[PDB]
Amino acid sequence: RKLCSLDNGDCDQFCHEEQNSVVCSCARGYTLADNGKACIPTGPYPCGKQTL
Amino acid sequence: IVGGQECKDGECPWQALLINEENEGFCGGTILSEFYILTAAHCLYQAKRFKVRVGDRNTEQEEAVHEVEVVIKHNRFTKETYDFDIAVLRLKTPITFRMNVAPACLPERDWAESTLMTQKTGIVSGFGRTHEKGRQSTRLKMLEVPYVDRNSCKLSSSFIITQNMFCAGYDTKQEDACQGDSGGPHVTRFKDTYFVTGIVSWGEGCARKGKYGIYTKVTAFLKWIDRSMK
Ligand SMILES: C[C@@H](c1ccc(N2CC[C@H](NS(=O)(=O)/C=C/c3ccc(Cl)s3)C2=O)c(F)c1)N(C)C
Repeated sequence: RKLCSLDNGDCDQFCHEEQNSVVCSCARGYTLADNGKACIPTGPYPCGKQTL
Repeated sequence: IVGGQECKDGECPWQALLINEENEGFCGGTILSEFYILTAAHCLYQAKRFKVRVGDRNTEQEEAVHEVEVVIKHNRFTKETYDFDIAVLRLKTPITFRMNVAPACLPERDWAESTLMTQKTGIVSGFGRTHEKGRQSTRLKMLEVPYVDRNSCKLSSSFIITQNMFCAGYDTKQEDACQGDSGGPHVTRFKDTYFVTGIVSWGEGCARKGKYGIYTKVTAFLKWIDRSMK
């Protein structure tokens, strides 16, 4: 396994392979982090998070 | 839900409940954003007029009631086979997110198929029956359900499993969704984020041996859902 097939290409959420290199993205309400892999919530109550 | 565990504080915040004129739950839905609920099309036939309740875990102790402004049903749904069993509800007033009220994420199609639907399990939830012949549950419940190989699922089914559907649950172990859970959330967890992956659709009873729960395959309607919202 390579790129996206390897641990989601290290992405927090969406992993796509473009030009044979991982590109990560995030659902709406998240911003891709500086490292280009992690997803950061813009507000309170981002989608898909349990509210504990 | 038959089997499974109770949803604890803030564990199933995207759960929506469809209530008839008598404040009785008949179907679930999934919160997609402040104005939009996802549910099953077949649910739209089980009541003349209805409202949407969110933030509720115990239907006895007080939660926020929302009214429906627009009901957007998939034109190709047929009561005959339950294909295209999907609808989106736009509300009159925006949902206020808070503890226990929050939206589930919508994934991208390719990633969802290769990464979400290939996980071992998903989670279905709702206020439906705890036994096939029982009454509606007053507590919100959740249940971890394994993805079922597509081949096995078809072989197990007395009816046709189209490409807009998938199977989840257990061959014999007695846990399944059930009456009242329809329209509700099937979500799949990835690194602590939950994505909508299914809509509780139908089953040959509840928890019956050699049968599975049948869900509307959300990945097949992603664009439709986006268009429904925009
Ligand atoms: C699609 C197919 C079909 C087969 C069985 C059903 N049935 C028979 C009874 C059953 N009703 S129910 O208990 O409310 C739903 C139970 C579920 C178990 C697991 C689910 Cl996921 S949904 C149900 O949905 C159906 F509605 C539709 N066709 C005959 C219309």
